Amino acid sequence: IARVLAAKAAVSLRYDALAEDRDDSGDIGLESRAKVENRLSQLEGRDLRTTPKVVREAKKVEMT
Amino acid sequence: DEGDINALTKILSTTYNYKDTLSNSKLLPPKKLDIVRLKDANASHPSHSAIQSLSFHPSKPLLLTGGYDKTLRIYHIDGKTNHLVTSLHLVGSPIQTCTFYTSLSNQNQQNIFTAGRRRYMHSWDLSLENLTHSQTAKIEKFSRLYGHESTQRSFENFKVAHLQNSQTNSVHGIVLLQGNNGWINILHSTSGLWLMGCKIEGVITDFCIDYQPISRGKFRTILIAVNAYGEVWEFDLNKNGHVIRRWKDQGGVGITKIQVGGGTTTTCPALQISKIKQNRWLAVGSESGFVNLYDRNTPTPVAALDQLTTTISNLQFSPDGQILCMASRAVKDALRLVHLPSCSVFSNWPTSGTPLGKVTSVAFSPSGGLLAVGNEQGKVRLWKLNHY
Amino acid sequence: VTCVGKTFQIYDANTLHLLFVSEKETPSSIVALSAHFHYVYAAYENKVG
Amino acid sequence: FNSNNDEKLNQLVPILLEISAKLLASKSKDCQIAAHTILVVFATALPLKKTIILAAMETILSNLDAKEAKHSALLTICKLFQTLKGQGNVDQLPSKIFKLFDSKFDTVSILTFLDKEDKPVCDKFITSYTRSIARYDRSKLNIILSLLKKIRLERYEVRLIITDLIYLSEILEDKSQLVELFEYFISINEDLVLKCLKSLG
Amino acid sequence: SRISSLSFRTDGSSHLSVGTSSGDLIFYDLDRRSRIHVLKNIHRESYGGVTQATFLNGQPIIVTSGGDNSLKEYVFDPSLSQGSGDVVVQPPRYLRSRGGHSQPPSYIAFADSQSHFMLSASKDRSLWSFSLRKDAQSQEMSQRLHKKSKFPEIVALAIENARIGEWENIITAHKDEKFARTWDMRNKRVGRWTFDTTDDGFVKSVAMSQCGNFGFIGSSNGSITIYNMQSGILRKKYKLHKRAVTGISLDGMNRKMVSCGLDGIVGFYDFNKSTLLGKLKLDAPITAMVYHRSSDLFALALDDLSIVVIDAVTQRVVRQLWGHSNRITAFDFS
Amino acid sequence: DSPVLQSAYDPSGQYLCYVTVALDKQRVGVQPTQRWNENFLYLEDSKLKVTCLKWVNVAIILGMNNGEIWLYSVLANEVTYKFTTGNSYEIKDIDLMGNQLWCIDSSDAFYQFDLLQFKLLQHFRINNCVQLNKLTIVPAGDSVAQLLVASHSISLIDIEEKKVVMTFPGHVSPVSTLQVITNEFFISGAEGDRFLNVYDIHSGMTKCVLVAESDIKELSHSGQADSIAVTTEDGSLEIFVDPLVGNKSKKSSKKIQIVSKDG
Amino acid sequence: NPKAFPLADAALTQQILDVVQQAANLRQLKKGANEATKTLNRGISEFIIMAADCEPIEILLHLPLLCEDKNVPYVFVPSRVALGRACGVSRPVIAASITTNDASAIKTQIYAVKDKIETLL
Amino acid sequence: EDEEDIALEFINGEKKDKLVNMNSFTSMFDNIQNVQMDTFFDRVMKVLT
RNA sequence: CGAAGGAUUUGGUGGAU
Repeated sequence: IARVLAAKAAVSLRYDALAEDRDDSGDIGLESRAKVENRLSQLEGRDLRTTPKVVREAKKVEMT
Repeated sequence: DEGDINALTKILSTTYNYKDTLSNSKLLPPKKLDIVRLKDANASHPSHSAIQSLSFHPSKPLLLTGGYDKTLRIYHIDGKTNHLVTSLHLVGSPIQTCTFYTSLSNQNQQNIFTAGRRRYMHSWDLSLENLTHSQTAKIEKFSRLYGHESTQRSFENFKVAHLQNSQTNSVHGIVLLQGNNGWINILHSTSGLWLMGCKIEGVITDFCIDYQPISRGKFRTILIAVNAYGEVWEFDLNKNGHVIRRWKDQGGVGITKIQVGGGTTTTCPALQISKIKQNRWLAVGSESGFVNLYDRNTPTPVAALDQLTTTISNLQFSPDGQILCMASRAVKDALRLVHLPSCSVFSNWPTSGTPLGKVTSVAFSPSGGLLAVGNEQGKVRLWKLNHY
Repeated sequence: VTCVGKTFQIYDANTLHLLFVSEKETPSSIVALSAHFHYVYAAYENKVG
Repeated sequence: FNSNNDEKLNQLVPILLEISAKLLASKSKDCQIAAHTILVVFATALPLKKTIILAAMETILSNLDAKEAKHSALLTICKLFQTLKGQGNVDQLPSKIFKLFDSKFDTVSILTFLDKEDKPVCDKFITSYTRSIARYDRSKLNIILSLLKKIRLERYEVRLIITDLIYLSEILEDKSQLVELFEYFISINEDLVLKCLKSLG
Repeated sequence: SRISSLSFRTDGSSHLSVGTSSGDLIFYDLDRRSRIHVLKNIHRESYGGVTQATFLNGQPIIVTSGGDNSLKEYVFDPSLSQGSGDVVVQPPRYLRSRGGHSQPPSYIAFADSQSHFMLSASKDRSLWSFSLRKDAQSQEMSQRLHKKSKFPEIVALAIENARIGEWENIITAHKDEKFARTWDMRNKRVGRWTFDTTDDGFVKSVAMSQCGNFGFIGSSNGSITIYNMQSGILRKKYKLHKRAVTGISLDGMNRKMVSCGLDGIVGFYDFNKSTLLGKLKLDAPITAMVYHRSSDLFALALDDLSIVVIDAVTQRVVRQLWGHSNRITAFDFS
Repeated sequence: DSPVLQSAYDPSGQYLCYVTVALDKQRVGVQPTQRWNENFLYLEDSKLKVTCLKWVNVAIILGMNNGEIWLYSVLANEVTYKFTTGNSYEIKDIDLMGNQLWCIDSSDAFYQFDLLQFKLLQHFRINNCVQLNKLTIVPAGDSVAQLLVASHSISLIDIEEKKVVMTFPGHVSPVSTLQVITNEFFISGAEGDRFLNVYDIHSGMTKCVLVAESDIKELSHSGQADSIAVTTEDGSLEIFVDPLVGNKSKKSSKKIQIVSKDG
Repeated sequence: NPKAFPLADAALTQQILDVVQQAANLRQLKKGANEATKTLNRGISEFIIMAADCEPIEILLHLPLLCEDKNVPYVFVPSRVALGRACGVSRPVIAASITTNDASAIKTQIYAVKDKIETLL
Repeated sequence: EDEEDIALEFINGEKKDKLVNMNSFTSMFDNIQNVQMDTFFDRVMKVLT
């Protein structure tokens, strides 16, 4: 997230620093924030440990 | 125990099949392709070089092959035997491209044009019994450009189209060539006279032909030419080849090929004037492997196909314009089929086990849904699409 | 009990292991088979064995 | 997740569609809206027989009471018809389905449905509904003229509507609204009208 | 659909099994008025689909049979849900089965000297191994290929056991096929070698040496190609016959080789030295060969409705048999 | 393999009808033997195939895998009428005597048709007939009283009795030809078999076993047992001269080949 | 896009995108605004290529300030998608830098385009 | 006019639709809390469209 | 090399031991 957040910070910062007619709204920052949150959500949703699956033993059946 | 709301529950109980039958549907499935391999076309009489060009006869069940072997081998594709009808060795004339031609007015007129890295073109008249019964072949050499030799260095890249001379309403064939500096030279198919020439800025990379019907028995032939940068010119060949439209391929760079599909074209030729139809698709290849697809109905591409990672060497639509086959000669097995208008690549075919080799030629039969793919080893492999 | 042409074979359902076979081949192909405890009724042509 | 696996999707048909039937039956509007979401997604994922689609319409419209369910339902009906890609894709609705639809959706309602600019693609359903009107309702021939103006229909769909309207003139008495429908087709794409006349009469 | 069988579950669950002539078996839950599961193509439709399907009394096992010479058993495992077990029904699971050829066998051979097994090929494009003991065991050879639909029906077959478990020990010839496929008894699977005629002809004969190191293939064009079983590499090629080679045999000593063809000549070769010891012409075309290695006598079924016995040592006809009124399909030595 | 899927001369032997595949669609063409016609009937469906081809005295009866029989007029180049059996099983064989028309399905069901009336007269199945790939109707007078049918063995069936009359031990492989050379002598051949068995209809004993050099594809008989020409699978033609006169097994007397000048 | 200046013409854009393709094959190309920023700091950049259609354009306007200080030519091309494909990647690229290498096999072509960009400025 | 012309006309008439892939609705869980049913269905339709 | 993919691991049954 630090790598992603730093990249989006530069985009927002460069918009602020080099603007002739920037509106004092932060719209670029807000849209950049949503991208980092989306990156965080999918990244956090990841499960490093493999999920165990439903074991289905074909148990031996003998007639009665 | 012993409209209604419970309708949905009942219909599920009746049947255990829930996928609609594809036999009734006239539109092929988006993601699943029913394709079956047949016998190779070149098996009966193998070729001694790469299959540079492939062409099905517009009506008869014949397949024409060519290459640097300098032989025009014609096979009778039946799908089970594929015996060779005839062969014609052209001494010192490598074949970079060959094609059948049938006059749009005089259906009895059949003809084969072949060309290579030479300053001449060969025409082979197959009319009447020349194809099979005749002991000898009626061959003519086109070698005269009528003062325009400087523009043209080789006849190797050419295509054949139909031009309707509007003021007389007569319709005849034209042979289109690629020049040294954006030059497209247009010749009369039979007489060989130089009719007109079209010029574009930059190096000409590829061109294609589109037909626009006007009225009953009237149609206009448009020449579409593209530059390596991606700028596209559209010339009206019925008005001395004057530019009528200019546009650019969005995001285009290093363009390699251009093609149209969905109507009449070299792969889906017409048999009469009323069969002329306008093409609704346009695809632009590139060295990077991108294929921008445009809807002919600055333009914005409908899709940017990117499955292939090498230069596009063949772009071809199915006769009905529902499949786009894009292939590359750079690497082995570089061939994909794209479903239109979904623009989704078919997944089941080709597989790792599908034998394609260095794909260097592709052809769709006018009818029957057969696909022929030639490779650098000289083998033409034949597949059938069960939907057609 | 399964019919095999002119003879019938008895398998143990627990293991599908062959247990018994008909001693002799019937003169005609068997058409119907009925099994009741230790006795199996085989029908062929106009005779029931 | 099962989109690629067509066989697994087929095994999912009995279960989830059954659940949709139960959810539609529940008087709660939220349950009906949930059933609509499942049906629209499943239709896109896997094509189904028109009979399944038509049966789905009967269940959706049978218990359609809430206004919010009505809005979601109408969008659902149109999307299911879009998924249909066989012969009879734009054939007229059955008599029972046609009567059920108009009762739960007055013609003025669909005109409002067509009025909004952001309407989803609904040409196949409107083509089906338009042919349903002509077969069963003669007074409604005028509302057809408004419907065609509001929504553009595909070329073959227009041909099918023209094909039926030709039969209407031969059977049904000539009407100002009926000829006006023809004159509307005279104004737009005159040649295709002749082809329908040439093929039919 | 057409119903061919019906049966009810007596294990305490209200289940009805419906068999159809299409080869389907459907299970319904009478209490819930729903379909539990459908078993597809358990039995062939061409042979009547599901002729009979019976739930065993008081057990979750169902036995199915058909006209394809197959008997199968399926078990309904206990529901894996602690509650609402009736809703969560495990699909039926394949348990065990017995079977055989669906069409009359085309070729047969005894697998081993003990006479405990036999190899069988049928027009249904399958090779089967049948036990001759009470166990009645039957196993189909796996056709899964090695890497380095069913195959066409087998027209010829040869087998040896000198090198069983070391490498391939069976050679089979297929109809309208220009190569012969190898198999392995020990693995009970198709082999890893394919032997080609190398003369654009169909394989008409296959033979093996007693040592198990050489495989012989006779083509329809008259060429005899000799391969090595261990490596599947062509070693020698004899070209004497001009018509099809209908029989190849080699003696137990691997010295004298005999071949016969439709041209009617019987060729004698020296396998070690690769020389033509002699050539014998018969009145009629030769259809088959059987070689008796202990006595060095081989019999030939001639087109004139006779069996000609020839001794390889002196290359002369010793016995000629007459009496058959039509073509001799097959014959063997005691 | 040969491109020509099926072929049949007309009774006069002057016109040959052959069916071949163009791309995926079978086309039926007719040529004059004694001496080019560019016109072929085209089957519009890839699935449709011609299983049987029989001349009629200028029409040809074409059996199809669809389960229906087409009557084709060569001059008009259009299917004049189609005889449809109730079932959908492919027609295995067809034979004709005047107005009589008998076919057999893959379901082993016989059918009877009248060309003049265009009607399905009767359909029946005879037990002990587990397959039926060949049907031949005996030239007995002007009416059909019995039929020769063969799948692997050969059977004689009486139409009125609707039961078998006699059984001949046939070839191991499916029977490919069942032509009746003369009265009480009919020849039989099988797929991939070099042997032709001549059986006696009344007695049932194999009179002779003619042998060809290779597998037999087609069979033609001349006059009344005068001469028999069989086309071998290797591409040669063998002629048997007076095969109905050692004695058990006979070999062809004359062999005919075609070779180009080059070789 | 008034801020994008100088914007190369159609004839010059093709030449620039031609050199970019060759540099990509020879591993002489640094893709992205951030790497292009680094190359200016290390003084290993022949010149910088930027895409005029980038929205917001500001994310690459810092490069002209660095380029002018370091005396490195820079130029704008009309399309970032075209720049991306020329670079040899599946994603759009807004900026790129041609790394300096006096032993390169395409050295003459880089200097020819560099001179044309200098004239343009 | 001919039937194949009508068939090709029907083929041309048909238009593309956005297919549903594996990763199309995964983000729904992220914004599944405190969301009205109608809005959820509208978002589903928007993704489908 | 190559007709509607390839590698590794693993549960159960059937047959010998």
